[PDB]
Amino acid sequence: NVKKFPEGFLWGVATASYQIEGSPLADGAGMSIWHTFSHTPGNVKNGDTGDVACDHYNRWKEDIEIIEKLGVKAYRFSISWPRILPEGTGRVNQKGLDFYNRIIDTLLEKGITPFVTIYHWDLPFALQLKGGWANREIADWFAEYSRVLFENFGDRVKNWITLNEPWVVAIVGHLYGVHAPGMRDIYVAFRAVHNLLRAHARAVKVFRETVKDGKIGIVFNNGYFEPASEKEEDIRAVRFMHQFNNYPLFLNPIYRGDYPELVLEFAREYLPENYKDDMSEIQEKIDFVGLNYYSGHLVKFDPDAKVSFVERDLPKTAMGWEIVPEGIYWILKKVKEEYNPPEVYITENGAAFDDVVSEDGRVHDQNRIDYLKAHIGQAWKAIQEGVPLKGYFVWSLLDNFEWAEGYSKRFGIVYVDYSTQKRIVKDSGYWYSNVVKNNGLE
Ligand SMILES: CCCCCCCC/N=C1\OC[C@@H]2[C@H](O)[C@H](O)[C@@H](O)[C@H](O)N12
Repeated sequence: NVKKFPEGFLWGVATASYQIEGSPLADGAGMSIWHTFSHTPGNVKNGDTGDVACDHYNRWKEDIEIIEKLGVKAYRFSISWPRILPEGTGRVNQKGLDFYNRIIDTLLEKGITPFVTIYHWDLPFALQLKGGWANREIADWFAEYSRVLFENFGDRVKNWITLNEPWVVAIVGHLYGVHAPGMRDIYVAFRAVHNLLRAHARAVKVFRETVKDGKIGIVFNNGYFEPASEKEEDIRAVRFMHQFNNYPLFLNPIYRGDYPELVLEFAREYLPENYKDDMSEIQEKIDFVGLNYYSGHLVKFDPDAKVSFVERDLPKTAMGWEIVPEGIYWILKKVKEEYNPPEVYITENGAAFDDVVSEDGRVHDQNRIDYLKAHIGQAWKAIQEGVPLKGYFVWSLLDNFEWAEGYSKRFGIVYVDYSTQKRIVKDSGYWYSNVVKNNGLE
């Protein structure tokens, strides 16, 4: 039962700016597309917005004290593009820079390693008005935004992530229309995919110029897809879902100079005519791949769709996502086998459960603990088999605004009572503190 990780393995927790900060317009900040999206009726459960969230914009110091109290060694957090550049490019908001400098300086005082996600979905509204990720010019808008971050924070932050989950940004935001900017156009969605890559690569190239002794990567969402049967088309359906939904959509471009074969077969018509002229730039060398993982999915070829998900009789979280720990093992083995990145991090893994504050005033969330434990164990197996996993980040430090689900879905290892903004460390929080102390499971 004992599973000790490698010396130096990095144990962390993650958040994203829009999800926890509140005060979205504080101190001259521009609107983001999530401000405008969640202020549109019908877009978010219960009409929830990130106006307040966890009030981290004012409670940042105390939230960091929670990380330090738990002994957690890394903090993955994102930067709000419009707090720094209210108009997307040009004028810099010094008070925005100031908010993150304090967080950065405090983290380092306490021996916590900052991982900064440059973009975790809160694009400036002003850039959305000029087409956002649909606009080829965003590769350069993003370059200028990245440079400003590297210049200001790069002396102290040495670990960077360009994009959180570009598949989600492109597809859930511009095809399914479930996330900002709330569009449903497949031609726009594959131009977003392509522009995300070009942006990512430009930022990495500016990074080599502006930051010394630092490492930069990119973070992908990933599902463990399994075939509903051993029928040939079901096995093919799984290949497509892995190539499309998982890291290959972007790493094939990055490591190989082109999109995956089944994605070209499906979507060549939706990509720009001469997209391949952009591939040699997109192959800008990266230092690590961040994989987020939450769930397993059974998949089948379905002519009325051409792939459908098929619900399994398996344990689920409060999202209805199936809990399939071996998935994080499969995806870790797979990424090495296919692309052999020199370094990998689990940049998100976690679970939403219907947490209860007990009469004792504690939050006993053994179910979240069970979820995290099973996944960490499977992660450990992947290391024993040669995967260079360098760290593990729990999603999330705090219960927060879960995008289109609003506040009703709680991912925290720390409970937030939104009537008072009071934090209560959950049992999972204490458990995770011990994992870090023991560098593993005992
Ligand atoms: C049933 C099919 C849908 C499966 C959805 C898979 C889970 C989605 N993943 C996440 O679940 C929670 C977490 C956060 O929303 C975070 O900001 C994102 O970076 C990341 O996407 N997060």
